[PDB]
Amino acid sequence: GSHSMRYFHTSVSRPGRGEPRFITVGYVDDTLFVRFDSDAASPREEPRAPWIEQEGPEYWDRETQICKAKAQTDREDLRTLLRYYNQSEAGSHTLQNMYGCDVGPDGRLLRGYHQDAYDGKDYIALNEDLSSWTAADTAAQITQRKWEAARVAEQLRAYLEGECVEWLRRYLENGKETLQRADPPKTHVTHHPISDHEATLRCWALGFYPAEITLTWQRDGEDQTQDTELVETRPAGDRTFQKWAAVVVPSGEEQRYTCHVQHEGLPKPLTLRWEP
Amino acid sequence: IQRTPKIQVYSRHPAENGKSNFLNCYVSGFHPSDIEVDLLKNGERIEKVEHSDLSFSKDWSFYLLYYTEFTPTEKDEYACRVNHVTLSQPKIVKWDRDM
Amino acid sequence: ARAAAAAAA
Repeated sequence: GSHSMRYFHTSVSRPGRGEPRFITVGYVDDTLFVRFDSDAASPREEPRAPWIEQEGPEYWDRETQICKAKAQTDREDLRTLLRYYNQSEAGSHTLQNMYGCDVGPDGRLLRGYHQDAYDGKDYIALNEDLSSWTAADTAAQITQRKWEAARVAEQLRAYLEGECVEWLRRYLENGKETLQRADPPKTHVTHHPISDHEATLRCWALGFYPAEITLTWQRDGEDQTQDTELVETRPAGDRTFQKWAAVVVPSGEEQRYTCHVQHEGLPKPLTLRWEP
Repeated sequence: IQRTPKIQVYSRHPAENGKSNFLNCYVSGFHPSDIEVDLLKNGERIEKVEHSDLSFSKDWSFYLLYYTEFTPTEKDEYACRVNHVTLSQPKIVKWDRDM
Repeated sequence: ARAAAAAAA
């Protein structure tokens, strides 16, 4: 909504090679701030953003205990699911979980999430009401009944309405100067001749934060929808993102084309042209 | 389900021959997570390469950034090589400074 | 800060 916090988790069984590998990372908006990898020497949750490092030793200890506890629960859950789906112990399997909260500018919960997937397909998810479940097949329906009986939705709901939101606002204030500042895209158009008769115009949006952005190409003000090649937004590797859009045009027609950029870091949507 | 990786090879800053920069290989949309990625210079595997920790998108497919510091020249050829269960042979995507 | 709840499938 206005801001968000998310935790991602992946356990992968490794039959004939070792205990399942467990990896989890947390984000506030599009900023990574913590990671835990069970394959790390003496595994501990570690800081990955500047503003979280001020948390004290009890924070790092409790977060590490939660991670090792989730790594164990997933191992058991991997065993359970082999039974629910009647699979062999010799095959590798993946369990994924994402939960977190979005808050509005009031700083209250807008939406909470808690969902899981087995082997890359939906398994069971907490609905928006933070009260009922959507199970994706009959094995997940076993889980659903057990989780209804054990009143699990209620515990997650208390967390997502409380602790989730409270520490997000904490992270937002402590990391205010980076997380509450939108970095607008640096834009420009390049021109790449294909032959003597045609060329590609590529509209670049670089160094921006957050990741969300709209890039479009228009010819004499009309949208070149089915003709633009639009790559997926990608990390520059310095916590900002990059994106480009391209269109191939007839030589001599270049100046009829316009690139239009929307990003919340921009006061108004940009229009740019190749300035030869 | 299994999904083949999308791959983008690109630098942190606009390439300027002689100027230090970072070579990035971003792999996304894949499943399972097990993947092998190398950054190649003139066909040879660059040895000290870093990567983010495994994360995934709303549709559960994985993404990973791999990167290394480099100084582009006119001559040196750079590429990213990806191996994954969906690929019968490794995919080599060449770095184009225009992309 | 992570949820401490440990639930099992």
